[PDB]
Amino acid sequence: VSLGFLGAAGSTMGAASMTLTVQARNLLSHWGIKQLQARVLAVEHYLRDQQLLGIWGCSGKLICCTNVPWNSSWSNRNLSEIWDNMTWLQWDKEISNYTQIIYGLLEESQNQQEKNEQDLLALD
Amino acid sequence: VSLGFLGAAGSTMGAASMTLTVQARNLLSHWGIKQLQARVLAVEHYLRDQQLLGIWGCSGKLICCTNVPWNSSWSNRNLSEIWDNMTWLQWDKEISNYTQIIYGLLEESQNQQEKNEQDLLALD
Amino acid sequence: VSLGFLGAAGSTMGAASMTLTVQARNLLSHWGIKQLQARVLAVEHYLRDQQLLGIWGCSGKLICCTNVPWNSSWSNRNLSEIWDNMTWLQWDKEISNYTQIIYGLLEESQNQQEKNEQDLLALD
Amino acid sequence: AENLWVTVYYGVPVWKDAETTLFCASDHNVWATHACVPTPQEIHLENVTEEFNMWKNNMVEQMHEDIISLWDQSLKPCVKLTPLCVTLQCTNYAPNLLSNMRGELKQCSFNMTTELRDKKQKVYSLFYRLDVVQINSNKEYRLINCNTSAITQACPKVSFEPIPIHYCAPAGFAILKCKDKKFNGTGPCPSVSTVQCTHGIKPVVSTQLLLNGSLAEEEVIIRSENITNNAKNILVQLNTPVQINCTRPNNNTVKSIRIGPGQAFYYFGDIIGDIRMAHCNVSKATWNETLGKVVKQLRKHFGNNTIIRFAQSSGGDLEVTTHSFNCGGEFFYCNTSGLFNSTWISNNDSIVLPCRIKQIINMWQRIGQAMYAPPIQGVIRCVSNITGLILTRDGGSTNSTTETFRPGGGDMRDNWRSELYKYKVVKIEPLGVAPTRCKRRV
Amino acid sequence: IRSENITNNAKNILVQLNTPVQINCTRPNNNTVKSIRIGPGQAFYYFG
Amino acid sequence: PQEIHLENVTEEFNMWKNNMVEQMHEDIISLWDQSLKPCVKLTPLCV
Ligand SMILES: *[C@@H]1O[C@H](CO)[C@@H](O[C@@H]2O[C@H](CO)[C@@H](O[C@@H]3O[C@H](CO[C@H]4O[C@H](CO)[C@@H](O)[C@H](O[C@H]5O[C@H](CO)[C@@H](O)[C@H](O)[C@@H]5O)[C@@H]4O)[C@@H](O)[C@H](O[C@H]4O[C@H](CO)[C@@H](O)[C@H](O)[C@@H]4O[C@H]4O[C@H](CO)[C@@H](O)[C@H](O)[C@@H]4O)[C@@H]3O)[C@H](O)[C@H]2NC(C)=O)[C@H](O)[C@H]1NC(C)=O
Ligand SMILES: *[C@@H]1O[C@H](CO)[C@@H](O[C@@H]2O[C@H](CO)[C@@H](O[C@@H]3O[C@H](CO)[C@@H](O)[C@H](O)[C@@H]3O)[C@H](O)[C@H]2NC(C)=O)[C@H](O)[C@H]1NC(C)=O
Ligand SMILES: *[C@@H]1O[C@H](CO)[C@@H](O[C@@H]2O[C@H](CO)[C@@H](O[C@@H]3O[C@H](CO)[C@@H](O)[C@H](O)[C@@H]3O)[C@H](O)[C@H]2NC(C)=O)[C@H](O)[C@H]1NC(C)=O
Ligand SMILES: *[C@@H]1O[C@H](CO)[C@@H](O[C@@H]2O[C@H](CO)[C@@H](O)[C@H](O)[C@H]2NC(C)=O)[C@H](O)[C@H]1NC(C)=O
Ligand SMILES: *[C@@H]1O[C@H](CO)[C@@H](O[C@@H]2O[C@H](CO)[C@@H](O)[C@H](O)[C@H]2NC(C)=O)[C@H](O)[C@H]1NC(C)=O
Ligand SMILES: *[C@@H]1O[C@H](CO)[C@@H](O[C@@H]2O[C@H](CO)[C@@H](O)[C@H](O)[C@H]2NC(C)=O)[C@H](O)[C@H]1NC(C)=O
Ligand SMILES: *[C@@H]1O[C@H](CO)[C@@H](O[C@@H]2O[C@H](CO)[C@@H](O)[C@H](O)[C@H]2NC(C)=O)[C@H](O)[C@H]1NC(C)=O
Ligand SMILES: *[C@@H]1O[C@H](CO)[C@@H](O[C@@H]2O[C@H](CO)[C@@H](O)[C@H](O)[C@H]2NC(C)=O)[C@H](O)[C@H]1NC(C)=O
Ligand SMILES: *[C@@H]1O[C@H](CO)[C@@H](O)[C@H](O)[C@H]1NC(C)=O
Ligand SMILES: *[C@@H]1O[C@H](CO)[C@@H](O)[C@H](O)[C@H]1NC(C)=O
Ligand SMILES: *[C@@H]1O[C@H](CO)[C@@H](O)[C@H](O)[C@H]1NC(C)=O
Ligand SMILES: *[C@@H]1O[C@H](CO)[C@@H](O)[C@H](O)[C@H]1NC(C)=O
Ligand SMILES: *[C@@H]1O[C@H](CO)[C@@H](O)[C@H](O)[C@H]1NC(C)=O
Ligand SMILES: *[C@@H]1O[C@H](CO)[C@@H](O)[C@H](O)[C@H]1NC(C)=O
Ligand SMILES: *[C@@H]1O[C@H](CO)[C@@H](O)[C@H](O)[C@H]1NC(C)=O
Ligand SMILES: *[C@@H]1O[C@H](CO)[C@@H](O)[C@H](O)[C@H]1NC(C)=O
Ligand SMILES: *[C@@H]1O[C@H](CO)[C@@H](O)[C@H](O)[C@H]1NC(C)=O
Ligand SMILES: *[C@@H]1O[C@H](CO)[C@@H](O)[C@H](O)[C@H]1NC(C)=O
Ligand SMILES: *[C@@H]1O[C@H](CO)[C@@H](O)[C@H](O)[C@H]1NC(C)=O
Ligand SMILES: *[C@@H]1O[C@H](CO)[C@@H](O)[C@H](O)[C@H]1NC(C)=O
Ligand SMILES: *[C@@H]1O[C@H](CO)[C@@H](O)[C@H](O)[C@H]1NC(C)=O
Ligand SMILES: *[C@@H]1O[C@H](CO)[C@@H](O)[C@H](O)[C@H]1NC(C)=O
Ligand SMILES: *[C@@H]1O[C@H](CO)[C@@H](O)[C@H](O)[C@H]1NC(C)=O
Ligand SMILES: *[C@@H]1O[C@H](CO)[C@@H](O)[C@H](O)[C@H]1NC(C)=O
Ligand SMILES: *[C@@H]1O[C@H](CO)[C@@H](O)[C@H](O)[C@H]1NC(C)=O
Ligand SMILES: *[C@@H]1O[C@H](CO)[C@@H](O)[C@H](O)[C@H]1NC(C)=O
Repeated sequence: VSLGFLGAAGSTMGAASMTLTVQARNLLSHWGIKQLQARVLAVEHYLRDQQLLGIWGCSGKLICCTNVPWNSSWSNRNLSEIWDNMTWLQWDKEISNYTQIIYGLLEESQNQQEKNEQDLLALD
Repeated sequence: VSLGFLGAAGSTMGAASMTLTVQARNLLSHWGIKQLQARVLAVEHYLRDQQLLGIWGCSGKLICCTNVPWNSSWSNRNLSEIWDNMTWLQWDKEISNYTQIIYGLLEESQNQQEKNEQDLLALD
Repeated sequence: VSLGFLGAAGSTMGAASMTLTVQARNLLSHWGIKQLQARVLAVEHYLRDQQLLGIWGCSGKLICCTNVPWNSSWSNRNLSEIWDNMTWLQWDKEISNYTQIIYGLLEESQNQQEKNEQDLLALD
Repeated sequence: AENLWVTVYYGVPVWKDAETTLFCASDHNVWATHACVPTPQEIHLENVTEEFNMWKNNMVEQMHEDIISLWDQSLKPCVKLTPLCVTLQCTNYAPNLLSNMRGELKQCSFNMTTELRDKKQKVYSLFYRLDVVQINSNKEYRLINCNTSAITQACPKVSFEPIPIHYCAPAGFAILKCKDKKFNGTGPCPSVSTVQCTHGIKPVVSTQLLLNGSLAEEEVIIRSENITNNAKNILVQLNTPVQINCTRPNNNTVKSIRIGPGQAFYYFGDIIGDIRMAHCNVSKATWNETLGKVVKQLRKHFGNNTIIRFAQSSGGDLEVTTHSFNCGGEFFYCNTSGLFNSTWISNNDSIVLPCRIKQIINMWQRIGQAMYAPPIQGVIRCVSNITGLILTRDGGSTNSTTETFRPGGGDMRDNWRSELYKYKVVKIEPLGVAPTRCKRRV
Repeated sequence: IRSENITNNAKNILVQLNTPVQINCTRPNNNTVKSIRIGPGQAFYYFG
Repeated sequence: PQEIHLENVTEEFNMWKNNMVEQMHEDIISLWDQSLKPCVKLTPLCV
């Protein structure tokens, strides 16, 4: 059964990954300025992360996969002690300093390395 | 030849399905408030149905296909007596009560059932 | 190294094609009307070309490929004298009269010819 | 492989000419910087040519509208000074004086309502000559601009110094910047660069000279469109600034009165000290050397030997025929007839300038309104830089060797064409079409 | 003829013609006008 | 209504530094004097 909006906020990442869409579907749901300064402000907040997820080669899906190594110098945990016990709120802290690094080299490298290939393959 | 905007509005569904794009291309084409209360109101009406069509796994295409059974208890017609004689305006009536049911179980089930699979397949 | 915004504006098309994403990432970055008449005006300028690129069957990618013949009556150059010497600014001139023709028959033909096929293939 | 097909490309560096709006960037109150967004990061370009064209920019048309709206709304909540247009009984102040300043400084007396509408009030005050007019023992004067316009008083706490601002472009646009040393008005520029938004722009208001402005490179530059045609203006720009000092040496007191419920009115008091006349100095030798430099640059369009002569202004209202600016809150009108004297053939002290002061002002020529300006207690001093002059020529017959120059201008738009010349708005279009040998799958 | 319900006399009746019949209307006096200044900068016209 | 209950999650609340009180404090006084704009101005009474 659907818990509702932000229902799995205290549950395990592996359990929260089962239900993702309910968090997405509620995202776009003189005094007239205040009813337009807020209505416009919802839009590009949606559009920024939509465009950022588009440039990572996997705009359509939700569970995207890419080939970039993790390099455990950033954080050093095992597979079990991530996906069984802690939640996403604890996960946000240890990642919060590597974000611009991760957002960079995922973006600038991989889709530029990809589009060389089908340009050469469909040539032949 | 292109009939124009809403040209096939009285024709057969099978004939109207031949031309779909012309209906899509015209979709985004003190007194300044009225020229912005309307200009903003076009946007999320586009963005809502864009996001709804995105979450159904087939954002890119137009003629999407999914594996959900029809369950003829909703309506009981022939493959021939749908795609040969009536138009979409008659089709809107008998479907208008099942819409929230169809929008639900298409969405909540299938793409959640899909993303389990490539998570397990690309594991191995 | 990244040259920056509009860095390859004088370089070869073959060299400018190496770096495309930096031009894309900077695209969405009483007196309150002027801070909203401009903020809204950025949006549909993004949304128009996003929707136009969506209807050409290749919304996700950047280096799209289609099967439409070039028909050298439009312009008559070889492969080498396009991709080695001139820049895009010189390229804009000789194409500027065929644009509505190219935007038409790419759009109206091909994705309509495509969607007939998987409708018939997945039938069987 | 020979049968080429078509591909598209997203995010391609190409642009077009188009013109949209701008907005602030800036870091008690002034006219401008009440509430808009706080603020370099330029990017170099190379071997890209571009045809700039000033005098046809649309950035100058937008800001010229955005000043006068910004000027007007910062005057609305102040006091409406309607009940002052009464009959004035008035005589000359400081009689039997043998100096220059005689016909100014009239002392008047009028009535004015107090907070109680049944009581009235008598007051003594002073006014300059250029704002009172007799109507047909003392005589009977009235104000200069009452039969046409309802006059208002500025709020006395807000001020009028210039604050540097930046004009900044929204997303989906860019600003080009020519980085050439010598550059006339219209032509290509081989060294461009993209800047998100520009350097500081001081919105000084002035006629017949240019104050507080940016310099140029090592040689002075003349600029116009078609110098053959005598109808347009001529922009010149200097490299070494010349200084002027201006003052207004007499001492002043101010007083207060209450015309109605809550409202307040200020007026001019009296003179403690010595009746003097406000003036402006300039260093004599470096001004002569500056004129001798600018005539050498001017001779490149008129052969070697033609007689060059400077002359005074022609006519028009006080706005143009004299030099006018604001030093620190009170408004000046200086004669500057002593700076466009003797001609030129191929083979420690200073200059004084008389300068009068006016209170009631209609800048921007708009009918129906006019503003007041309250006096300032204490003496006033200003230093500045003169960077650039406004010249125009005259006609003449075919056989002529004397080609004259008179300092004109007056049209306020050229005060910003001297500063916003090296910029051009532009629009990015990220979708392009080009062929290759690719062919998609089935 | 167009209305909402002819049996009910509460509503209105809209009729529409095909051939327009003309109408002329005029007023033949001459009427000089004058002017006066009411306050500072304002103006008032009246009948002469 | 239509509330949604949560579980297991903690949060460090902090009143006296809330930003919701700053906004509504302005939204009273702007809505207060706006209702006196069309009413009668009582200037000629100070007699
Ligand atoms: C081209 O550019 C040049 C750049 O220099 C411009 O030249 C300057 O223009 C400004 C315009 O604002 C002139 O400023 C004015 O200067 C007056 C003189 O002040 C000086 O002397 C006093 C003597 O005691 C000093 O105290 C001052 O020092 C102050 O600043 C230093 C900074 O180092 C501090 O350390 C000090 O503690 C002081 O804070 C100056 O050296 C000055 O009086 C005047 O300010 C008055 O007016 C403003 C607005 O009303 C008030 O905010 C301010 O408090 C003063 O208030 C007067 O009026 C109020 C009204 O209520 C009264 O109540 C007060 O009693 C008082 O009478 C102003 O700041 C500057 O002199 C000038 N020159 C130089 C060399 O900087 C050109 O103008 C420009 N050309 C243009 C625009 O055309
Ligand atoms: C400034 O205005 C001047 C004055 O008219 C313009 O220069 C003129 O440009 C025209 C170009 O059509 C010249 O006409 C040509 O004249 C020759 C004979 O000299 C004739 O054989 C050609 O067929 C053509 O008609 C004209 O001579 C020239 N005037 C002068 C005095 O040289 C010009 O348009 C403006 N801009 C500048 C000079 O940058
Ligand atoms: C305009 O107003 C008249 C008011 O009379 C409306 O006509 C009425 O419509 C009703 C339908 O509900 C008729 O009732 C029926 O009458 C028959 C015969 O009496 C009876 O057998 C049925 O069981 C039913 O009761 C009513 O008779 C009829 N009135 C008349 C005079 O014909 C009409 O509908 C209104 N039109 C519009 C456009 O509003
Ligand atoms: C425009 O500028 C580019 C980049 O600054 C120049 O690129 C050079 O291209 C030649 C090939 O013709 C190379 O041998 C050089 O190494 C490049 N210079 C670099 C990479 O710094 C180009 O020369 C310029 N265009 C013209 C026409 O000269
Ligand atoms: C103030 O208004 C009064 C009202 O008329 C003007 O002078 C009066 O003149 C009559 C007749 O000459 C005298 O009896 C009054 O004593 C005067 N009263 C005052 C207050 O002067 C007078 O012109 C106005 N005063 C000024 C300075 O304009
Ligand atoms: C407003 O008042 C001024 C000053 O009284 C008028 O200007 C003068 O008008 C007379 C009319 O005979 C001329 O003789 C003067 O030469 C004018 N003074 C100048 C030009 O400095 C002005 O005409 C009035 N405006 C109106 C009544 O509309
Ligand atoms: C500025 O100074 C000049 C220099 O005196 C003034 O010019 C005089 O104008 C009168 C007008 O009738 C002539 O009769 C004089 O001969 C002129 N003086 C000289 C020395 O020739 C001028 O009036 C002053 N004011 C303005 C506004 O230009
Ligand atoms: C809330 O916390 C509790 C305990 O901290 C979690 O415990 C679960 O309790 C249910 C009911 O007995 C068991 O079926 C689960 O196996 C327990 N999980 C664990 C990890 O012990 C619970 O997961 C948390 N979330 C919710 C929504 O109750
Ligand atoms: C990976 O981590 C190591 C650990 O020191 C670090 O030196 C390196 O820069 C990181 N990145 C890559 C791409 O190796
Ligand atoms: C968990 O991670 C630790 C390293 O921190 C590792 O030694 C251990 O083998 C992992 N797996 C467990 C406890 O099952
Ligand atoms: C993240 O960076 C901040 C910056 O000082 C530092 O204080 C914090 O400890 C860092 N946290 C982690 C988990 O690296
Ligand atoms: C078909 O609809 C009926 C009636 O609503 C429902 O009982 C049944 O579960 C449905 N079956 C399928 C396969 O959807
Ligand atoms: C169509 O459906 C009817 C029942 O609705 C069925 O009898 C018929 O065989 C089907 N095919 C035809 C005749 O259209
Ligand atoms: C749809 O539901 C409404 C609700 O009362 C009902 O009146 C109507 O008959 C229904 N139509 C169909 C086709 O089921
Ligand atoms: C291709 O170019 C030829 C050259 O004349 C022209 O006739 C033709 O219309 C063009 N288009 C097609 C689809 O052949
Ligand atoms: C370039 O194009 C010309 C036709 O304009 C052709 O003759 C030549 O073979 C092409 N290739 C070269 C010069 O390598
Ligand atoms: C494009 O069309 C315009 C329209 O007159 C024409 O002037 C221009 O020469 C054409 N350019 C090309 C490259 O076909
Ligand atoms: C500007 O300079 C260029 C280069 O010398 C010249 O071709 C052009 O005619 C000049 N224009 C003017 C108005 O001086
Ligand atoms: C001006 O007048 C004031 C009034 O008290 C006096 O204090 C001051 O000394 C006078 N002179 C100057 C130069 O300010
Ligand atoms: C003008 O005033 C400045 C103020 O510093 C002074 O240095 C200079 O000597 C004065 N005179 C001239 C002619 O510049
Ligand atoms: C101005 O400067 C020149 C220097 O070229 C000098 O010869 C002349 O005597 C100076 N004075 C005048 C009034 O020209
Ligand atoms: C004017 O004289 C200078 C002297 O240096 C000379 O170089 C130049 O060519 C002359 N110009 C004209 C237009 O005669
Ligand atoms: C120029 O200077 C001379 C010096 O005697 C003076 O007589 C003459 O009036 C001046 N002319 C102008 C227009 O300033
Ligand atoms: C005038 O220019 C000089 C040259 O740098 C500068 O030192 C001085 O501050 C300027 N005066 C101003 C900006 O008021
Ligand atoms: C309008 O005309 C139609 C067709 O004759 C008729 O059925 C209907 O009752 C009419 N309605 C009215 C209000 O006259
Ligand atoms: C009305 O009065 C004007 C005033 O000069 C006169 O010219 C005109 O002839 C009169 N009659 C008409 C019909 O306008």
